Amino acid sequence: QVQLVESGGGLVQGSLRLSCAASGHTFNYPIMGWFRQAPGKEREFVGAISWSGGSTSYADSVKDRFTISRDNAKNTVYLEMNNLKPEDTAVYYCAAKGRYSGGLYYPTNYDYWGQGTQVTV
Amino acid sequence: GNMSFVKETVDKLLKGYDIRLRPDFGGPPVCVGMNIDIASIDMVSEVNMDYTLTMYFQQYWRDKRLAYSGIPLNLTLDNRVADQLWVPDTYFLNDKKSFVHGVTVKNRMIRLHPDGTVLYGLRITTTAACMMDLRRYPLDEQNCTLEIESYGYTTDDIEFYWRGGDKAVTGVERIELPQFSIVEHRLVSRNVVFATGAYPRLSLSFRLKRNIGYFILQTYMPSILITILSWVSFWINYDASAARVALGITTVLTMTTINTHLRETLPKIPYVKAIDMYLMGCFVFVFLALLEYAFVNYIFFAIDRWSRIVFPFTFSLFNLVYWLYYV
Amino acid sequence: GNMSFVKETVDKLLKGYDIRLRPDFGGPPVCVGMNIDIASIDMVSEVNMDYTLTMYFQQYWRDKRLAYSGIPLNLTLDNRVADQLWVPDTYFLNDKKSFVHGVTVKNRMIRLHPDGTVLYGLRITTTAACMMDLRRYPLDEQNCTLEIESYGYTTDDIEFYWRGGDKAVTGVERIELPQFSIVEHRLVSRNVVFATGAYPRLSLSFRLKRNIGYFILQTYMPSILITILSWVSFWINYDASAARVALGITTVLTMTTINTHLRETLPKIPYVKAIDMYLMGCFVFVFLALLEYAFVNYIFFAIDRWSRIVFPFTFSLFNLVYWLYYV
Amino acid sequence: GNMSFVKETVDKLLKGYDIRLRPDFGGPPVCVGMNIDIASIDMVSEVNMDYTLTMYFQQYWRDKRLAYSGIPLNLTLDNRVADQLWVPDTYFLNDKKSFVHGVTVKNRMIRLHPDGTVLYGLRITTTAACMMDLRRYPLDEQNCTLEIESYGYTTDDIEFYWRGGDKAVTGVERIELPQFSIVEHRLVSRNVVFATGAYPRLSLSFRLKRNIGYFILQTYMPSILITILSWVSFWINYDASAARVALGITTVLTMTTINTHLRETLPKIPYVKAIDMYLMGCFVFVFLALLEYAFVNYIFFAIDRWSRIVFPFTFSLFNLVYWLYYV
Amino acid sequence: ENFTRILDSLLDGYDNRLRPGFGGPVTEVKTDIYVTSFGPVSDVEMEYTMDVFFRQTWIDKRLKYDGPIEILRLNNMMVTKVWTPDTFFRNGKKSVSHNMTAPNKLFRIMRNGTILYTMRLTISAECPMRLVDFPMDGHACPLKFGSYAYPKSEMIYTWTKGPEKSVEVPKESSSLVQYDLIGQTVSSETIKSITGEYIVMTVYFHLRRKMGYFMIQTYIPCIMTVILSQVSFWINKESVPARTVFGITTVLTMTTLSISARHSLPKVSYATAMDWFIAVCFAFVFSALIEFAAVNYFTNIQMTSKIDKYARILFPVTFGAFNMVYWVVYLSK
Amino acid sequence: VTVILNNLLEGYDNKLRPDIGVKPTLIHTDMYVNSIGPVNAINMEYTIDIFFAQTWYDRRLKFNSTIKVLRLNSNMVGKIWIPDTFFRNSKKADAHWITTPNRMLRIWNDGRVLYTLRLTIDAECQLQLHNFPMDEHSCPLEFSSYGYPREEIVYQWKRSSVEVGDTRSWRLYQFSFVGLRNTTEVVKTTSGDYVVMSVYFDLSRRMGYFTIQTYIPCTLIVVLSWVSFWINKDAVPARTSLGITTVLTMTTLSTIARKSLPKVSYVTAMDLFVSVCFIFVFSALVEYGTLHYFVSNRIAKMDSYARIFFPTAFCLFNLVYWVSYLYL
Ligand SMILES: *[C@@H]1O[C@H](CO)[C@@H](O[C@@H]2O[C@H](CO)[C@@H](O[C@@H]3O[C@H](CO[C@H]4O[C@H](CO)[C@@H](O)[C@H](O)[C@@H]4O)[C@@H](O)[C@H](O[C@H]4O[C@H](CO)[C@@H](O)[C@H](O)[C@@H]4O)[C@@H]3O)[C@H](O)[C@H]2NC(C)=O)[C@H](O)[C@H]1NC(C)=O
Ligand SMILES: *[C@@H]1O[C@H](CO)[C@@H](O[C@@H]2O[C@H](CO)[C@@H](O[C@@H]3O[C@H](CO[C@H]4O[C@H](CO)[C@@H](O)[C@H](O)[C@@H]4O)[C@@H](O)[C@H](O[C@H]4O[C@H](CO)[C@@H](O)[C@H](O)[C@@H]4O)[C@@H]3O)[C@H](O)[C@H]2NC(C)=O)[C@H](O)[C@H]1NC(C)=O
Ligand SMILES: *[C@@H]1O[C@H](CO)[C@@H](O[C@@H]2O[C@H](CO)[C@@H](O[C@@H]3O[C@H](CO[C@H]4O[C@H](CO)[C@@H](O)[C@H](O)[C@@H]4O)[C@@H](O)[C@H](O[C@H]4O[C@H](CO)[C@@H](O)[C@H](O)[C@@H]4O)[C@@H]3O)[C@H](O)[C@H]2NC(C)=O)[C@H](O)[C@H]1NC(C)=O
Ligand SMILES: *[C@@H]1O[C@H](CO)[C@@H](O[C@@H]2O[C@H](CO)[C@@H](O[C@@H]3O[C@H](CO[C@H]4O[C@H](CO)[C@@H](O)[C@H](O)[C@@H]4O)[C@@H](O)[C@H](O[C@H]4O[C@H](CO)[C@@H](O)[C@H](O)[C@@H]4O)[C@@H]3O)[C@H](O)[C@H]2NC(C)=O)[C@H](O)[C@H]1NC(C)=O
Ligand SMILES: *[C@@H]1O[C@H](CO)[C@@H](O)[C@H](O)[C@H]1NC(C)=O
Ligand SMILES: *[C@@H]1O[C@H](CO)[C@@H](O)[C@H](O)[C@H]1NC(C)=O
Repeated sequence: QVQLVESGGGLVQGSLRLSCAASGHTFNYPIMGWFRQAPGKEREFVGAISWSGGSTSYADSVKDRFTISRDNAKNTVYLEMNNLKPEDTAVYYCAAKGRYSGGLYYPTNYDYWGQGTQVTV
Repeated sequence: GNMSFVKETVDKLLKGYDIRLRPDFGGPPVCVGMNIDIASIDMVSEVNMDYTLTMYFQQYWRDKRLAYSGIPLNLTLDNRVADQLWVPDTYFLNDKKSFVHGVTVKNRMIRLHPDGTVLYGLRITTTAACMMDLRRYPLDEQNCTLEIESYGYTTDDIEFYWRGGDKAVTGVERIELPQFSIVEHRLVSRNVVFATGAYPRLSLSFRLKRNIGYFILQTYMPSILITILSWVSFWINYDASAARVALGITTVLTMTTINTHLRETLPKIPYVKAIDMYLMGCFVFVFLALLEYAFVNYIFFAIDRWSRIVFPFTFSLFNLVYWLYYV
Repeated sequence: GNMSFVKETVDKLLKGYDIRLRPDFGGPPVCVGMNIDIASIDMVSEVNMDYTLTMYFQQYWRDKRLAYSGIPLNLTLDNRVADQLWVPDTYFLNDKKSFVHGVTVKNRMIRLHPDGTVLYGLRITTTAACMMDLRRYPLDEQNCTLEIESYGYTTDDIEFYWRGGDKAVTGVERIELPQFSIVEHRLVSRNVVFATGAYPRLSLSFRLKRNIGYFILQTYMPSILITILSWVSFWINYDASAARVALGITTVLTMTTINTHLRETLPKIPYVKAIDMYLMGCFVFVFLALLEYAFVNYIFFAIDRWSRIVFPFTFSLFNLVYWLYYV
Repeated sequence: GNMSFVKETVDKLLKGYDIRLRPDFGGPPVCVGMNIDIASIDMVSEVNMDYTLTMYFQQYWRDKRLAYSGIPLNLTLDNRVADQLWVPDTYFLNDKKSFVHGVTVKNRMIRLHPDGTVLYGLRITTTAACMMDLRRYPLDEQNCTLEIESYGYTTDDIEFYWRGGDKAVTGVERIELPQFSIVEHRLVSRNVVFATGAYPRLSLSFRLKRNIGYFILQTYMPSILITILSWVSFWINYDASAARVALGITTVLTMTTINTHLRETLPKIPYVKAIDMYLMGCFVFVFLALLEYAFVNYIFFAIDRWSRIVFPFTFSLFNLVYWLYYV
Repeated sequence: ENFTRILDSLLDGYDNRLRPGFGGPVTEVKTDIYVTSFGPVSDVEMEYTMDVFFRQTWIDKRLKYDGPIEILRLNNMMVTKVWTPDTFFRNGKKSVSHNMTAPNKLFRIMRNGTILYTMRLTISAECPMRLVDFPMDGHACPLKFGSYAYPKSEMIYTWTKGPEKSVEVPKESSSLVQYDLIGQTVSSETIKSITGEYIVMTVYFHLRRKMGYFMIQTYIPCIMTVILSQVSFWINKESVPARTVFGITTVLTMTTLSISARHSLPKVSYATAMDWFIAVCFAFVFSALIEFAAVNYFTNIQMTSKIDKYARILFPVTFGAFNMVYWVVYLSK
Repeated sequence: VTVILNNLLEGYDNKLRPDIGVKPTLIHTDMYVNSIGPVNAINMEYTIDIFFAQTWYDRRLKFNSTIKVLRLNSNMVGKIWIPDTFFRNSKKADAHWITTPNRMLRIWNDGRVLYTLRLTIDAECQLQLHNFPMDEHSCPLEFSSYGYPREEIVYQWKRSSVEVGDTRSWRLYQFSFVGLRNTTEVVKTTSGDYVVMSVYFDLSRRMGYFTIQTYIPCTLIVVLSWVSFWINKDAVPARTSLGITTVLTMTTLSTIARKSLPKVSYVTAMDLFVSVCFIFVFSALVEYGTLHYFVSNRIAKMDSYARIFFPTAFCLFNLVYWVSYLYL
């Protein structure tokens, strides 16, 4: 069981840092993916990172603009968003992925989800 | 009874049979039911982060091409007939090395039914990877899984389910691991999406709890006794420089021999284990005990009484924090 | 839907098909696109200078001989049909031992397309050589590569490319090496010229950084504490010949036990590692500390104060130069 | 010269040939002559009680079905023709793991003769069990055999003999075992009776003598020097309680480190080896030497002179009995 | 082609995919085992190796032939063309069928239709162990085999000879190093599964461990060290460096000896008899130095000792009493 | 093109070598050493990865066409005759099959056939470990036809017989590749006389690892034993404990010295140096034992002689030892 809470997302027009805190059996879910769901649209992949190691992967739309870092001791995943654009208005979600859950880009493969912060720019 | 009649029936079934085409090709996906009878879990390796499993793997599915009439019996055929039949492309995603026993023949079973139901059994020994969180080692609990998935057929072509629900896997109670105890096992069915499509997935997971009894006697007890043995120096008179100095280092030497041997049995994980903190903590206490006499010798050429009160107290505090943190 | 119609189509495709001849024989080279999905990197061995890799190896190419019409579907066939089709002679130049998983069947996939495009997937576990520069060990960074090349067909007959560009290789983030961290991976395409001609080459390389945390606790900390423990002899009074002499040798004995055990985990490289310099450096300091008392004893039957100032300073200087040189 | 003429001759020989039937089926047993050319004896393992042998195994027999006329030559055919010919079911009764080298092809030879004589050669690496009597270890002599027997054919159907008598086995002088020397080899022919009948048997045995030089330097010399070093305590004055007590235990500690390491290289045999008696004997002498000072200290708070005379004498007596018993 | 036609006639109209008497009487297979070598027992892996001549006998009326010769001793490749039982070993971890210079398979057909099919096998089977009495313990390693596919309603297994005489293990076949083969017991049972109910033939090999190696490796050196620890009592209390070094360096000896003894036993939660002996020996050595701590501390208050005299008696008696209890309990078990 | 392949295999007998009775078959062999693996001193083996290429003429495969070359799949190899080349000193050799059989078969119009297969070979190299670790070895690699004698198959090196790589990607981490020579010989056996090709690799062990591991620590322990000579003879516990612990130290170092060599019975240079160093520390404590007795009961100035004799003898031993192995 993994509980995910994300915070740090406010309303601006800019550099933002979204943090996702985790608790529970986080080892069984080593991959954390960030998702955003624009109104009237399906949930969209942003970036997936591993708890261990630190290797990163990002979507083409947010490449070289959004960076994600994590620390196992703090058990928190930090998503730093820079050079915000009006297309980035969506409910950002934090999700945990099993070790053998398959592809990163598909939200169905993720088991535990966060509440979802509303960010409007 | 009539072997010729049975022979004609079997030959008719295999006549025109195309192994390249799955049952109900182009139609609804074929549902494959799986049940596993565990024979043993031979090894659990922390260094390799894997476990070895021996099991009777059975698959249930219906093939209308193999339906036969007039014979009110379940035909148990030779295992070599499986090469002439379609079988699911089932594979274990997390396995590292697997084989099918072949003595005295391939441990394979094919049993047909009048309606076209096929029973396909295999005796498989598999080595499956299992990432282990050793932060709480050796007081850790591990979740080792066995991922079952179709390799080429997506959910549109094939579907997996546990035949019998939670009773699909038997023989868990027979598992006797010297170092671990099987706390629980779970059965999970889900769909995994890849770039090539969505594939059915069956997961069998075991929760393993390491037995602490071996490590308490082998590791903790020698370390505790040596640390207590270092406190004997406080009782010794201060003028016995040869005695107290020899006591301090030999206890330090004893800790080194214990410390070196213990860490050889584990992989090179960079994080601090429970055993790692204990060994280094004990090595500090004996190191400080020898330092305690150094200050004594220098000043005299009170501290002893303070150390006699503190060192047992600090080590007790270290143990109390340590055991509460991990238990 | 019509299995007989599909069966006739497949039989027609394989009728007259010559596996000995590549597609477009005598014409332009066939372009083969490759993508790799990494499953795990099981082991990285310094003694054997190799690593074990498990991956889903997929190849994309067009064979006009396999083009079919009237079926608007991608035909996923049994893996045994690959024996009746032409496949590229792809091999790994730097591998030492490789195999294809065969439980419950050969982990092989063949998927045809109406235009003649063939998708050929394999699940391969390979042990590939990786020469390692251990001069900066254990603070070293390694570049382990996987060389992909056609064995018999030159660039005139076949060509390789990464299908998807920099996205051709996925699953790197899933790799969890206890001793290493995947800093970066790169994809390289080039042509290699031999005596028999020029051959296409695809290279997948990983930059590995060794985790220093394990070695700091296991090796450096015991050595530092023993070296500090040797300085305790300076505080001890000069008349305690039994105490100070016993202190010097037992520290020397402690260093020997640490030194012997540590070097057993590495190959016999003739150059000086960072760990090699540290262990010998510490062994010299304890050796000089015992020599320091010898001169003291001989002269008395001042030097102590000089040593008390110098030995901590020199060891601090040794550490400062050491860490700056390697970090 | 005429390849077509040779091709017709070979095709005629294999036409109607039944591999299931031995030559002269239902008649006199076929005599099979065997000669062995030893390539090397790679390993001799005391822990596994087996040795690894590489050899060129050749069999000679006559098959009238393969007799050909008009070609005054010995036809050396491809090794794949052996699959179309009858060969004896020769197997090694005492082997544990054997294989035929297959690089670059199966190391197999078939050579026919006009009269029907067939020469069948194989390059075989075999691991054969060899029970070892380690009572006199490491001054022991071992008799390792290689049992050659027909599996299914009894003496009524097949017969074995050493082709060339005592010269049937060559290359023994080429064997270079670092730990052993080949004293002698013997060839034995006999018939072994089982429940299924009597079977022919050929036995090749080697008498191995272990080289004592390595163990004398590695084991005996350190033990002797430590035991002599324990006698130094007798010279030391009785008031040097710290010196003599430290001398006794450290010699005991030295013996323990030597004793533990040495016994790791051998299997868990319950009987007393020559090395086992020596290590324990030395450990008793150092144990008694420390006891000798205990009685001294107690009485004084004569024995020393008695011990100075006795301990070297008793140890010399122990060595004299030991070496005479085993040499 | 006097015998070639006979063999061709037998294989003509023959289906190897159907057991003899298919759909009728239960096929009976008579099996006997000849153990050529009983390989070493791996305590760490809880497995044992064994090389056997596994012989199977059954009657197949489809292969009846009329000929002058009673028994047709054929070649091994003939086996694949006919039906053979699918016997497998349930506890076999890794079994290898020898294949050197020929498939080591014997195949004979008699005129009555009786078929003799023997194959040389190397078997590694699971042997769960209770090491509570280690090293003074005995084990009964089993060997279970039966049909993988055909249930008891289609094929059954019976011992060719009597159950006692069917499995024969010559004394020369003993390749054991640290074990002694007391004997074997033979039994047959039935098991149930989702597939069906099958006949299981079980062979239990009773093994007794030889404690001679562990006696010299561990027990004797530990006893001497404990006795060597009691030597410090006789040394005068004035020699503080002598008696102190006596205590600590004996703890070093026990620490070194403890590592070697456990260097081969597999890790188990329970405590073995050898582990109890070392722990008590370690405690005795540890207590001996603790005793001198009291002697030195109280003689400083005073500043040929009464406390030593009591220790000179209690320690030999307690260690002597412990040994008698330790040996009597485990030898009786 | 398909017609050409069918005609070549039609009427072809792979059981007969080209020119079965006309003349011995001449085979040109070429070897490209991809890398030399680790040298296993314990098993006296060494791994080598090569691209073994063989060229011979088979006039049964002549075809008249404008292509002039036919690059064929590995499955074609089983159809035609292939020389039975085997490695005489190989223990475990394998041909890689991933992803496909790593075998090449090219046929020219004039009948010339090129057959190249990738091989990993664990050859046998009898290491004479005298003068270890300063020993130098020449590991051979011998191959020949298994069944065809010199009257039927004759091998011959090409003008580019053995080609090595960069010699820097090679898996040699203990030894150093210093030489390479190729030889042709005829070996007479029971079956007949066979042409045997041999390739010798000269390897020199690098002593850097052992100097730090054993030579330097053992030397320093002997120096520590000499420290007892300067300590006052009245300090009986100090001098006695120093000698006794140094002997214990050499015991620990002696075992680790031969943790890699096999159980050879001859005295290697590494073993000789350790044994001599063991004597020096052993004699140092015996010197004090003799000195202490006479003093407590010329000889009285034995410490002065020991302060000169022991350093001189060990330095004299090193002078003889290093020259006798590094030179001569
Ligand atoms: C070892 O570690 C592994 C991996 O972390 C654990 O595996 C997880 O196990 C849990 C159950 O304990 C699984 O949770 C279940 O997933 C089922 C699958 O759902 C997927 O597919 C459906 C469609 O079929 C989708 O709708 C859905 O979104 C998912 O994509 C669910 O069907 C289950 O739901 C049931 O229970 C929940 C409450 O838990 C109810 O709310 C539901 O109504 C329903 O009754 C359930 O959620 C999880 O998927 C597993 N993950 C993986 C990666 O395998 C092992 O449990 C663990 N073992 C041990 C011993 O620790
Ligand atoms: C581990 O170590 C290996 C080396 O052993 C590293 O691999 C090297 O990676 C670099 C890139 O980082 C490679 O450099 C590139 O080579 C390409 C190949 O060009 C060849 O072929 C073309 C024809 O197709 C010829 O024209 C050309 O002369 C070469 O023969 C080049 O095409 C690349 O050029 C591109 O980038 C340069 C700038 O770098 C531009 O100027 C060009 O216009 C162009 O855009 C490039 O030069 C190098 O070849 C690789 N070496 C090997 C041996 O493969 C791994 O990267 C390393 N691992 C890690 C993690 O660092
Ligand atoms: C390692 O250990 C093995 C096993 O002990 C030894 O093998 C034995 O070797 C001896 C010879 O050294 C063998 O003795 C000989 O046996 C021959 C076979 O006899 C059997 O078969 C004949 C029929 O062919 C029967 O009549 C007979 O009863 C046996 O059943 C005999 O033919 C030999 O006789 C010859 O020598 C004797 C004197 O020894 C003369 O009196 C005879 O006239 C004749 O010349 C001989 O008896 C013995 O059988 C072997 N045993 C086994 C089990 O193989 C190895 O020799 C040994 N190796 C080393 C190096 O130590
Ligand atoms: C123990 O030892 C025995 C005896 O050596 C082995 O049994 C033989 O094993 C080999 C394989 O190693 C078998 O050879 C294979 O036979 C298959 C079936 O044979 C039919 O087809 C051939 C060819 O047309 C006919 O000659 C024959 O009459 C049958 O009609 C073949 O299909 C196989 O072909 C494969 O390889 C070729 C060449 O690369 C390819 O072209 C094919 O596409 C295919 O991949 C192969 O020839 C042989 O039949 C076995 N004999 C018996 C009596 O069983 C055991 O395998 C061995 N066991 C172990 C564990 O090592
Ligand atoms: C047929 O004869 C054989 C001869 O050995 C015998 O073993 C077998 O039992 C006989 N068959 C029957 C059915 O009696
Ligand atoms: C060895 O190889 C060289 C390569 O140039 C060749 O010239 C020489 O003839 C070869 N030696 C023999 C004996 O074939």
